[PDB]
Amino acid sequence: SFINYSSREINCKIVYYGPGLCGKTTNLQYIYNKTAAETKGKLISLSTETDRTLFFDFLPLSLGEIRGFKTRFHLYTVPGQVFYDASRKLILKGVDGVVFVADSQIERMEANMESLENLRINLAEQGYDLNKIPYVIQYNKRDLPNAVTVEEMRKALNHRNIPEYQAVAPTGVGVFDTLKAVAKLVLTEL
Ligand SMILES: Nc1nc2c(ncn2[C@@H]2O[C@H](COP(=O)(O)OP(=O)(O)OP(O)(O)=S)[C@@H](O)[C@H]2O)c(=O)[nH]1
Ligand SMILES: [Mg+2]
Repeated sequence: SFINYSSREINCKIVYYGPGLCGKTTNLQYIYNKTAAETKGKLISLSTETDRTLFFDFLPLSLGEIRGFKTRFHLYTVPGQVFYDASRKLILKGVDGVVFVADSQIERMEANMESLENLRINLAEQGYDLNKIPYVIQYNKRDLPNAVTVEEMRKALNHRNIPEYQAVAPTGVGVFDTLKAVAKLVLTEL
């Protein structure tokens, strides 16, 4: 994290982790679209010609005030696709909370597994334990006809019972509720 007693502001880093085309940038775009122009910064998206995230998406939220503190939440999304691992692992610099965006398509349940595993590897290499970090999981793409059932998707991705939220990113369903969950967890009085 980062406290600023003299400035009276709190800064936290949240990272959306997930395989390719699983909806991280979509989460952030929807968030930016429905946030008052007063409490949000510009949405930066280091993307390629194809619209896939090339380094990261970054979105600040000058959100409300804690016990008088300013509170600023820094949303990040990684490149996700496999061959950008080099860059992906960099986004977890001073990560304070994680959101795992799982693609609920059946074809990409394997890639979901691989991406969660890459997540654990990269956090450990960064000096973080996935079970120790505040982290939430999202089951994106709940609008598809053959989207894997929520239960059978938890069995494969959520053995430890961390908060799960079903979402349809483009529409925004589940998006802000996911962000709220991650934020409430990140706010550590411990
Ligand atoms: N069917 C369905 N498609 C979705 C949903 N959310 C996002 N998509 C689509 O999937 C594609 C991937 O979205 P995108 O936002 O680029 O994912 P990403 O995680 O940022 O992809 P990357 O950065 O790892 S490469 C987009 O074309 C988007 O429209 C959803 O909830 N349901
Ligand atoms: Mg993206």
